[PDB]
Amino acid sequence: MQSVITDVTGQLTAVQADITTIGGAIIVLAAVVLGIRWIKAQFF
Amino acid sequence: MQSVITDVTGQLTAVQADITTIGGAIIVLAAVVLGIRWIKAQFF
Amino acid sequence: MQSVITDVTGQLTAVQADITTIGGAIIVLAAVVLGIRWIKAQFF
Amino acid sequence: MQSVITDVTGQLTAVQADITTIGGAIIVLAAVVLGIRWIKAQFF
Amino acid sequence: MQSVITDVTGQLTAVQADITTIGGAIIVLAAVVLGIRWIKAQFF
Amino acid sequence: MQSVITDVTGQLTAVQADITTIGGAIIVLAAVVLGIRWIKAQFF
Amino acid sequence: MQSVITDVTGQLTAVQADITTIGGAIIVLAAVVLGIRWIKAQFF
Amino acid sequence: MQSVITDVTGQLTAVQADITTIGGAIIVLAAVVLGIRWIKAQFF
Amino acid sequence: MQSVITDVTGQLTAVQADITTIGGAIIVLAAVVLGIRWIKAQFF
Amino acid sequence: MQSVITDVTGQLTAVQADITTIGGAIIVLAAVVLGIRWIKAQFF
Amino acid sequence: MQSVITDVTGQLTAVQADITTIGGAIIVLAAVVLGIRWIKAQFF
Amino acid sequence: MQSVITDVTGQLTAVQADITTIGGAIIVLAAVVLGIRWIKAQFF
Amino acid sequence: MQSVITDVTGQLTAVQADITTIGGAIIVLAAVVLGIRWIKAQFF
Amino acid sequence: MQSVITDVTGQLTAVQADITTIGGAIIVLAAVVLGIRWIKAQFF
Amino acid sequence: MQSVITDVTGQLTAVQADITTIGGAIIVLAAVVLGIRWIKAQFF
Amino acid sequence: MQSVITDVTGQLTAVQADITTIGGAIIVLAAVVLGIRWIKAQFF
Amino acid sequence: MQSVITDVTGQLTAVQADITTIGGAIIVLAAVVLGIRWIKAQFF
Amino acid sequence: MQSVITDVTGQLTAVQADITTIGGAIIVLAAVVLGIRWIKAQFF
Amino acid sequence: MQSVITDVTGQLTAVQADITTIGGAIIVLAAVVLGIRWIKAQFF
Amino acid sequence: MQSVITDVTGQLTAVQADITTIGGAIIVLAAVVLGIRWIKAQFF
Amino acid sequence: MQSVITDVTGQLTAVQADITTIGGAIIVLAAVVLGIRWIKAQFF
Amino acid sequence: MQSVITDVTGQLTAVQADITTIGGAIIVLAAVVLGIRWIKAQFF
Amino acid sequence: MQSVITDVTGQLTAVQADITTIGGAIIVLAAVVLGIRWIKAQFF
Amino acid sequence: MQSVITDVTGQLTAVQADITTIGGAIIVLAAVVLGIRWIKAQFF
Amino acid sequence: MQSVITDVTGQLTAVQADITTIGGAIIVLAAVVLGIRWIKAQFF
Amino acid sequence: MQSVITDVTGQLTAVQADITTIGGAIIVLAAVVLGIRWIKAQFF
Amino acid sequence: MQSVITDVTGQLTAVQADITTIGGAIIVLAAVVLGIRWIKAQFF
Amino acid sequence: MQSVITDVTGQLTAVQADITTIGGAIIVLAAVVLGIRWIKAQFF
Amino acid sequence: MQSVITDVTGQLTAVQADITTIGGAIIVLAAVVLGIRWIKAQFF
Amino acid sequence: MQSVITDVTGQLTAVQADITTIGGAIIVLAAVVLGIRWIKAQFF
Amino acid sequence: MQSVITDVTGQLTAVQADITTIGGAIIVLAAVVLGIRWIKAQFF
Amino acid sequence: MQSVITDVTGQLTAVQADITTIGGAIIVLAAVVLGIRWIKAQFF
Amino acid sequence: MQSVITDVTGQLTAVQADITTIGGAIIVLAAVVLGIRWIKAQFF
Amino acid sequence: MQSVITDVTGQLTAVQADITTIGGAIIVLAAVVLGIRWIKAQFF
Amino acid sequence: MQSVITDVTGQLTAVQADITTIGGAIIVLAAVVLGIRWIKAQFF
Repeated sequence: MQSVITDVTGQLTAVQADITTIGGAIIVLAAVVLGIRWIKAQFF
Repeated sequence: MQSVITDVTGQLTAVQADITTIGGAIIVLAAVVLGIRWIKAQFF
Repeated sequence: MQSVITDVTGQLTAVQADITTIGGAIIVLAAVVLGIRWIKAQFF
Repeated sequence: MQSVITDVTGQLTAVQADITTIGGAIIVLAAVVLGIRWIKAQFF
Repeated sequence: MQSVITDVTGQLTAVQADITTIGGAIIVLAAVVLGIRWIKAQFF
Repeated sequence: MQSVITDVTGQLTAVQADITTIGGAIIVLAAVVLGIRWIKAQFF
Repeated sequence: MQSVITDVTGQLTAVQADITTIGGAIIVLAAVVLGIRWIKAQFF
Repeated sequence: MQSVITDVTGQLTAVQADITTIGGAIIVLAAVVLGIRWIKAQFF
Repeated sequence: MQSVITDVTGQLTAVQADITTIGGAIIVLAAVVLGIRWIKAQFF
Repeated sequence: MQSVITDVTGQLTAVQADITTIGGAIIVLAAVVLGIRWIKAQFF
Repeated sequence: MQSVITDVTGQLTAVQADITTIGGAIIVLAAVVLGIRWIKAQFF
Repeated sequence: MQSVITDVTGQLTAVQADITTIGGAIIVLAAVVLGIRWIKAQFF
Repeated sequence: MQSVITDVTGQLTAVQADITTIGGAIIVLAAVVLGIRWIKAQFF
Repeated sequence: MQSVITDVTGQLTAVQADITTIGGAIIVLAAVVLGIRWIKAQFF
Repeated sequence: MQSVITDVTGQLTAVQADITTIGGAIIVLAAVVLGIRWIKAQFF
Repeated sequence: MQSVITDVTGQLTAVQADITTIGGAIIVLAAVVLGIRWIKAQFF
Repeated sequence: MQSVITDVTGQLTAVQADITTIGGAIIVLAAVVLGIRWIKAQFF
Repeated sequence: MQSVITDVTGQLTAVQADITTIGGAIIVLAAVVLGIRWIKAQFF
Repeated sequence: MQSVITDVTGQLTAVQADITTIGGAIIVLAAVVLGIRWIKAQFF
Repeated sequence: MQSVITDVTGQLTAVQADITTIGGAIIVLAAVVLGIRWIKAQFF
Repeated sequence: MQSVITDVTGQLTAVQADITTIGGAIIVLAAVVLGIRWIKAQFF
Repeated sequence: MQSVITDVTGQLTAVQADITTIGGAIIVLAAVVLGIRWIKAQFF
Repeated sequence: MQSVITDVTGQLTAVQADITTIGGAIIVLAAVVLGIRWIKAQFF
Repeated sequence: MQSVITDVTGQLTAVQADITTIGGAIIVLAAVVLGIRWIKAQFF
Repeated sequence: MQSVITDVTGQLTAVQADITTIGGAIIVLAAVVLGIRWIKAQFF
Repeated sequence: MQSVITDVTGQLTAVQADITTIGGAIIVLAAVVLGIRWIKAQFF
Repeated sequence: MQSVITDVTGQLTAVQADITTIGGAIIVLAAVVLGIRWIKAQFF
Repeated sequence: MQSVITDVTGQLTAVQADITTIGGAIIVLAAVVLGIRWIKAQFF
Repeated sequence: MQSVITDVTGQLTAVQADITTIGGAIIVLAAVVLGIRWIKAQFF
Repeated sequence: MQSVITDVTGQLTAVQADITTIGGAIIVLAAVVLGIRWIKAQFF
Repeated sequence: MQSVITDVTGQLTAVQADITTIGGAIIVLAAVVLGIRWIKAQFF
Repeated sequence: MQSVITDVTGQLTAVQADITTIGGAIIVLAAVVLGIRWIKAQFF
Repeated sequence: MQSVITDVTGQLTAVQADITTIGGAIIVLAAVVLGIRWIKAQFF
Repeated sequence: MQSVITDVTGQLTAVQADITTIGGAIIVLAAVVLGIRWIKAQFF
Repeated sequence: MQSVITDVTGQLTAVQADITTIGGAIIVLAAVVLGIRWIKAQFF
């Protein structure tokens, strides 16, 4: 029934935010991996 | 009888929408898994 | 008698249409299960 | 659920500091590789 | 965790001293390359 | 006599409706067994 | 008689709700199996 | 009866918590697999 | 039951320590790969 | 279990010594590459 | 194992001699480049 | 007589409770078969 | 009679414990299949 | 009966040791795959 | 049974030697790749 | 089995000779690059 | 196989001649750069 | 008479032991089917 | 009678050995599937 | 009977040789994939 | 049967030649990449 | 089959000519870089 | 294909003219650096 | 009479051999289904 | 009777050949799937 | 019967050609991926 | 059938042209990267 | 399809202009590096 | 896109002015090095 | 009588052909299910 | 009767075409999955 | 019936366009990943 | 359906802008890496 | 989403300032390398 | 972050003083080279 659909959706969206919130958090690390590494280069 | 057929159909279609509505919801997550991950790459 | 045969047939065919009409309806769901799922893949 | 997201975040940030703290430490070496090497040049 | 960071640091600093200690040692050679060479000049 | 026949019929038909009315009711359960189960799959 | 039919129905519907109510409950587990598992992936 | 439904539910929810509680526990390992591995990279 | 959850957890945490203890051990090698290699550079 | 951890460690350390012992050996070559090359310079 | 280390060493040293033996050979050329060139100067 | 009917009923109902009481008891096993088995999966 | 019910129950519960006790025992194997396998990965 | 449970357990544990004993044995290979491979790298 | 374990082990160890014996053989090539290549450098 | 090991070795050694035989051949070119180039210098 | 070695050699030598043949050709230019330049000097 | 009952019982119990004794015997095979099969998996 | 039980057992055990003897035989193949396959990897 | 076991074995071993004989054959290809590829590298 | 083995071999060898024949062909390109590139160098 | 080999070769050679034809073309530029640059020198 | 070669050539030549046209232009400057400088000399 | 028993037995055994003789014959097919299928795997 | 057995066998063997003859045919495809695919790799 | 075998074969071979014909077609793309890519390199 | 093969081919070729047409387009960029860069050099 | 090719081209060309437009811009700097530097020389 | 080009240019020009502005500044020093030095000459 | 036997046979054989004729027809579908599916794989 | 056979066939073939017609349609998607994906690669 | 085939096709084609339309969209990102990255290079 | 396509596109484009917006931001750093570095050169 | 873009930018700019601030700092050293060195010249 | 910049600066300045302090020290030597040399002149 519709029950299944609108309700499988209510979650499918709700979980997105979770996924994306976790991705951002990880990226700040990439951003910092380039912090620690652009610097080494500058010397050599 | 026809009773069985047209009526087994009335549902078979009605349930599709449910299935598909749930699929879309999940895909937005895939779309976001590529949000969190294309970004990491950019650093390295 | 023939009564039995031609008349058991009149139904055997009439019920087919019902069976098949119900099968089509279900397949549109399979078709949609591949809608929701080919998409996830594309990300990863 | 949100459980997943805010909690995957609580770590994603917490780990950044670790990454960056390790990068700084390494850079002080680059800074010193230029200590030992600018000096050789001065002679020749 | 912090475990990673403060501990990746404990080394990053500890290794600096090594790098720099090795650089000084090499420079004393540059200093001596200018010993052997300023002298030749003086003749000509 | 005919008494027996037309009258055994008056029931044979009358009872059909009962049988079929009970079958439909049960099928809505099958329809729901596929509600609860197509969903689990989607996760894994 | 009709007795049989309308009354076999009164149950056939009443039991549906039970079946479906049990299915939903189980699905929330699938939904959580994808909670615990999408997360592992993110690391590797 | 309703007996079946509300009672199949009382469990379906109760078991979720179990599933999810087990998932979290496992993820902390993923989180640590990225502890042990981001570090190796930093050297090379 | 809860039995499953709190008990699947008692392990999920207990195994983390194992994973992480093994990661640290490996990293000390990375740390040493940079020992053997920063040195070669210094010559050339 | 702990079995995994303390025992994955017993090796992680044991292998370090191997790695480092091999690095030293190679460096003595760098040290000699600067033997053969500082000399050529002196002429020109 | 130790196997790796003491054995990676047995070579690291053995190859040094090769490197250095080749360097000496080349230097005798530098020594001779200064043979052919100090002489030209003397005229002018 | 009515004797037969109301009295065949007094039992037909009384025995239901027995049947159903036995069914519940068995289901708690199914519920536990999913306890022991969802867990294995989680590893692999 | 009730005899049947309360007594079919006395077993239905008694057997649960058996089922579940056997499930736990098996899971400790899954837990160990992940012991032997997370380790291989770490190398490659 | 309990017979089933305590006795299905007596094995479930007894077999664990077997599984784990086999896992350790395999891991020593992973440990050696990293023996043969870290070495190649060192050259290039 | 123990049969499985001690016997899965008898092989797990026996195969290690094979793996490692093959790794050594390959490394002698790395060792030689550095033979052919350190030499080219010396010219330029 | 041993089959794997002694036989993976029979090749690992056999291929070395090939690698090294190819390296020597290339080096004679380096040796000649210094033939063509030390000469130009002599003029200027 | 030997195939690789003796055949990588057949080229390594064949290409030498090419390299050296090209070097000689260039040197005749150095020889001429000293033709055009020793002459200017003679005037001043 | 009671003759029938207590005596039909004296057997009903006596035969149980037989049934159960035969079941255990068979299960040891299941236990061994998992011996021969968990092992194959480990390879692949 | 007991006849049934002790005698259904005499076989249930006797057949185990057969099952297990066949499992071992098959596993030696798994063991060899990992012979032929770990090797390919080593190249690439 | 034993018939089953010793005879399921007579094959389980006989088939091993087949499996392994096929694996060796394939590996000689890996060995050659490293023939064609180590060579390209040498140029660049 | 042996059928499988000797016949899986008849191919495993037959395909080697193909692989290797293709590798040689590619290498002649590497050999030529060093033709076009050693030359540029000579100018600068 | 041979199909693969002789045919992978038919290309491997055919592509060489392309590679080499492109290299020559580029070298004429090196040859000209030494045209434009030997000249500047002559002045100073 | 030939496509690659004759077409990589069509450019390799076309670009030469560019390189050489730029070299000539620069040389006229060298020619003029000797204009401005031979003159100063004449005084002193 | 005994007539019935010993004579119903004379057959019960005589027919076993038939059953078992037919089972063996079929199994050789299973054995061959694993012939045709282990092979496909090896490719992929 | 024996009739059943020796005659159920006459087929059980006769059908094997069919099964196996069909398996070989399919494998030649696997063998070719590795024809078309090892080749792609070689490029990249 | 033989019917099954020789006829399952008539196809197993017939389909090979199809598989292989499709593989060749794809490889010409790999061959071209190396067309477009070896070229970029040449510049840098 | 042949259907599969000749038709999988009709595409395999048709797609090549696409791949190659895209490669050429990209190379013109490499060709231009050497436009912008050979020029900088000329100054210094 | 062609779709891919002509359209991957429409960009490959369009991006060239971008690359080249950026190169010119940079070269004007080289041209100016020779502005600031030819001048210093003139003094000394 | 054009975006890249016109915008990489907007900078390439903007940076020129910087380069040249810095060159002029330095030259005034050359101009002054000839101030301090033409004067010494005049005495001697 | 024999009447029964030879005549029950005349059919038992006659019907076989029917069964088998229907089986072949179905298999051509399996053969085609592998047509449509081996193809998808080739892409991914 | 034959009725069954030739008529079960008339369908078995008729349905093939359907199966295969559906397979082709799906494959064009695989063909396009490789359209969208070979392209991404080209960039990176 | 044909019903199945022509109708499974009507979709198989209709879905292609969807797949391909999604692929193009993604590629424009690859095209832009090379926008952001060719640029960084130009500096260094 | 079209649903999938036009909607997978609506994102594929929307995400481009994101990718490109992030690339520009990074390039301004390259542009600045050449700020800090062209300057050092000017001294030496 | 835009989320990704404007936010990847907010950093890309923020990090520039860091890069450039570090470059200036280094240049003041170049400026001083010309302090210590123009002076030596003045003597000789 | 700013962290990087202000902190890369804190050093860039701190190191200047070092560079300059070393330059002064060297210049006092130039100053003395003119001490020892103006004197010789005075005689001749």
